[PDB]
Amino acid sequence: ATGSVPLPERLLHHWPNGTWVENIAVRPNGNLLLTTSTPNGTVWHVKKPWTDTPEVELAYNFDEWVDRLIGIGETTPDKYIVVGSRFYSPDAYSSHVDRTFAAMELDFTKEPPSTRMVAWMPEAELLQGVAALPWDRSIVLISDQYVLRPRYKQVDWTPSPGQIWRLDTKTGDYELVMTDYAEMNTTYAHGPDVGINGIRILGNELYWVNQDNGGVYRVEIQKNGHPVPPAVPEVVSVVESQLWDDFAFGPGDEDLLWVTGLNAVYAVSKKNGTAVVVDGVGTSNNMSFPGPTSCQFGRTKHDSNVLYVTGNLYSVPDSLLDVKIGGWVRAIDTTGFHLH
Amino acid sequence: TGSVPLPERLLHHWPNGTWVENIAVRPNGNLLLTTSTPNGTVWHVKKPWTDTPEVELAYNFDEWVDRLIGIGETTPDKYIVVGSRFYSPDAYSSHVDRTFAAMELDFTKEPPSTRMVAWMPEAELLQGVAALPWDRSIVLISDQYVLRPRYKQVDWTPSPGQIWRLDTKTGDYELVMTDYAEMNTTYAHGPDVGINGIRILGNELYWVNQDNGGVYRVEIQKNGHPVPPAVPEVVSVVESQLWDDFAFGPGDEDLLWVTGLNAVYAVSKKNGTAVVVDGVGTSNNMSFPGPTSCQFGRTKHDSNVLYVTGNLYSVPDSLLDVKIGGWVRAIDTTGFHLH
Ligand SMILES: *[C@@H]1O[C@H](CO)[C@@H](O[C@@H]2O[C@H](CO)[C@@H](O[C@@H]3O[C@H](CO[C@H]4O[C@H](CO)[C@@H](O)[C@H](O)[C@@H]4O)[C@@H](O)[C@H](O)[C@@H]3O)[C@H](O)[C@H]2NC(C)=O)[C@H](O)[C@H]1NC(C)=O
Ligand SMILES: *[C@@H]1O[C@H](CO)[C@@H](O[C@@H]2O[C@H](CO)[C@@H](O[C@@H]3O[C@H](CO)[C@@H](O)[C@H](O)[C@@H]3O)[C@H](O)[C@H]2NC(C)=O)[C@H](O)[C@H]1NC(C)=O
Ligand SMILES: *[C@@H]1O[C@H](CO)[C@@H](O[C@@H]2O[C@H](CO)[C@@H](O[C@@H]3O[C@H](CO)[C@@H](O)[C@H](O)[C@@H]3O)[C@H](O)[C@H]2NC(C)=O)[C@H](O)[C@H]1NC(C)=O
Ligand SMILES: *[C@@H]1O[C@H](CO)[C@@H](O[C@@H]2O[C@H](CO)[C@@H](O)[C@H](O)[C@H]2NC(C)=O)[C@H](O)[C@H]1NC(C)=O
Ligand SMILES: *[C@@H]1O[C@H](CO)[C@@H](O[C@@H]2O[C@H](CO)[C@@H](O)[C@H](O)[C@H]2NC(C)=O)[C@H](O)[C@H]1NC(C)=O
Ligand SMILES: *[C@@H]1O[C@H](CO)[C@@H](O)[C@H](O)[C@H]1NC(C)=O
Ligand SMILES: *[C@@H]1O[C@H](CO)[C@@H](O)[C@H](O)[C@H]1NC(C)=O
Ligand SMILES: *[C@@H]1O[C@H](CO)[C@@H](O)[C@H](O)[C@H]1NC(C)=O
Ligand SMILES: *[C@@H]1O[C@H](CO)[C@@H](O)[C@H](O)[C@H]1NC(C)=O
Ligand SMILES: [Ca+2]
Ligand SMILES: [Ca+2]
Repeated sequence: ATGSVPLPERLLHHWPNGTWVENIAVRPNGNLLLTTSTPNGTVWHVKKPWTDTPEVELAYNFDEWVDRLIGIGETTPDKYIVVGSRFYSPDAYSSHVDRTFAAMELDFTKEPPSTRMVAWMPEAELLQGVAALPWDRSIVLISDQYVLRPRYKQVDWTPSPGQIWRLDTKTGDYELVMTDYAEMNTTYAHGPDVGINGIRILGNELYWVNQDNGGVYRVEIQKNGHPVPPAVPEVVSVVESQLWDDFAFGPGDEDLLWVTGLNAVYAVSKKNGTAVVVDGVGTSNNMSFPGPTSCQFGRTKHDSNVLYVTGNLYSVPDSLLDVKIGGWVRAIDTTGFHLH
Repeated sequence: TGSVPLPERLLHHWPNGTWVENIAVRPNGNLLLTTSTPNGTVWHVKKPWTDTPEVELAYNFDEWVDRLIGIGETTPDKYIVVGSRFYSPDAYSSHVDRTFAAMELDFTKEPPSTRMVAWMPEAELLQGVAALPWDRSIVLISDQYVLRPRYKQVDWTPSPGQIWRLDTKTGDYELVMTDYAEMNTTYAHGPDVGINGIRILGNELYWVNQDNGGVYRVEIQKNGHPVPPAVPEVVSVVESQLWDDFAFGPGDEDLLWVTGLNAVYAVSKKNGTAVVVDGVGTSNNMSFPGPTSCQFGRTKHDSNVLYVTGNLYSVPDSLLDVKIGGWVRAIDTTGFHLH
């Protein structure tokens, strides 16, 4: 063995070719809410994900406001902020359309669930991850980085600075809390990609991962969501080969982060940054995690130690330059795991 | 002399894929042309009265827009251009919703300067620009196209045709006219716009509607809103014509000159009588493939000359003939009479 690598894994559900599953939130009742980036910007609802073949249904298509959805984060219980924009095409390598990013709310405290525009954010480059402040959950932080001049045919790859916005979902007011940080930046060390990708908050520690340098970072944040001076990022862990996407603390209060990387998932010590691949490439179970994108732990007695992993690729490619989109959601049972 | 078809000549032809969309004539008489594709640019035609005049890229507006549509002069030799991001440079591509903007090209400086005047995300598709003659730092801007533009247009639900007032000094803007059948399209002429070009003469705002062949006008107050009850006056109707944009004149003459379906028309302001002067409908019927706008020369060499922009390679015989390939031409109107 219990806890041996590769950890036990199963497939919950697989979407058709062209469906890009990008992020995940777990509801208080334990069901999953998944964002998709293509073919449409939607949220899908996975019911009783601890069962063998859970039912899944479209919860809402956000076409009214966006072509694509990216990140999702819960605010007050069973309300969720999602982010997205218009995109030049549903193709996997398409850029966004500049100035079309927005934050929208999906309110599952009403049935049917209610949606609304929370904030157009034309000044952001590309909104990515969403993390509510634990003590003030109506306030969210949002990560932001991609090409500075997105166009129909991308030629100028000048990256925008990685940065993090504060959004007050009650008023729609937003402001930058952090920008101009090498730790949020990309230099395309890993090819065309982003710098800062997922963000998650635990207590008063804001964590993020960098897709281009394999760094995991954190910084202490004040009650208003701005960093505590001198606002210098603390390195948690560096695995230079890994194209980190998003992550989850836990389970429960284990001293660990669980992070999606390059066709694999890793456990990472919060104390000292020791990193161990637990499934996918680098283990004998090396075809089962093609292009994972995010992960979050279950929230019921059935699955508190189960890490639910989204992914967007049909098979493991020989090349990151010609992937094939076909999304999925899987489950990794972390019970008994130990770094060594 | 003055006979139809009026004398015409080509000043310059652009490569295939180049869509020349509108025109402003500078105080010194040179032409400033907007392009929609391949890029959003202004081209500068020097001494257009000469036989084969020189032309050059004045500014590429890529920093803010994939495409430019209309252009209108504000204070002397400053110009507002409008444009947005588009899903592709394909001739049939929709715009990307909420990316429209008005920018300024300042030709008083050397080299010409540019700035962003207003992002206008509430607008649907900005089209024609016309400054107020008594307050040229205020411009009216027409606006109509699909209500829900997308990567592959399937819902053709049209936006209401309307007109914005933009204060170029503050960047503030508000609607002054909306909810008018006369600015609307029902696609009587196929996928198109409703209100297209706008121009202002004195305190009279004119516009053409591309879908119903109508020419209209309303009186406007000094603050730029129409005089109540702001009912459009029908000026002329030619049902078959896909009007795009137009020019008053030349000089004192009681006429508008309007680009139509592969043709140009002179139109009486007093009574709306409409005479095709070049293109389809005259014996010289291939020389105006898809004209887009027109304005008169402003020098002693060409104040009776109507410079006409266009975006089509040739008059399309069938709907899959349409080849984008733009141009600028000149129609000498000297001696013309309605007859
Ligand atoms: C000029 O063209 C406009 C664009 O087509 C015309 O506007 C449309 O007019 C129709 C007929 O009245 C309206 O249809 C009704 O809409 C209501 C609901 O309206 C509200 O919700 C819609 C949907 O979000 C929204 O678009 C409206 O602004 C309202 O907030 C329905 O309950 C009726 O059953 C009926 O369908 C259209 O709603 C309206 N569209 C827009 C975008 O305004 C306009 O009538 C034309 N004017 C003239 C003089 O011909
Ligand atoms: C780097 O940090 C990790 C944690 O992120 C450290 O691993 C943890 O080490 C502790 C020992 O201090 C382990 O606790 C022991 O667990 C066993 C098994 O249940 C229990 O019987 C013992 O009484 C004790 O509690 C803990 O399991 C382990 N955590 C994980 C996730 O592996 C690691 O030691 C640190 N490395 C260095 C070099 O300090
Ligand atoms: C419809 O309206 C148009 C004007 O938009 C009329 O054409 C204009 O008719 C006037 C007659 O009052 C012409 O002006 C007169 O002719 C000459 C001008 O050199 C002069 O001898 C007179 O003193 C007076 O100015 C004007 O030239 C003419 N405009 C054009 C462009 O032809 C037209 O008669 C009206 N009706 C129809 C059926 O067209
Ligand atoms: C979904 O996409 C996958 C991957 O592109 C398709 O699998 C390929 O199918 C072709 C045959 O058309 C084979 O030549 C390739 O070797 C397959 N690739 C892999 C990795 O197996 C799959 O057929 C598509 N599914 C559907 C229903 O269209
Ligand atoms: C993070 O990335 C941004 C964007 O690449 C960097 O900002 C650029 O810095 C160079 C040199 O200092 C300037 O020439 C560019 O004009 C800047 N671009 C923008 C968009 O501001 C920034 O220096 C990086 N920060 C760190 C700490 O590495
Ligand atoms: C995606 O959204 C569009 C518009 O809302 C719709 O036509 C289509 O059926 C949706 N689903 C797809 C493409 O799977
Ligand atoms: C421009 O388009 C026309 C229309 O199809 C075509 O005949 C012509 O060859 C093109 N010009 C080129 C390819 O240089
Ligand atoms: C369009 O503009 C870009 C610069 O923004 C330039 O690289 C490209 O060559 C232009 N296209 C054409 C056809 O000139
Ligand atoms: C132009 O005129 C000629 C001569 O009558 C005719 O054959 C041709 O069809 C006309 N073309 C158009 C586009 O009207
Ligand atoms: Ca991501
Ligand atoms: Ca036009």
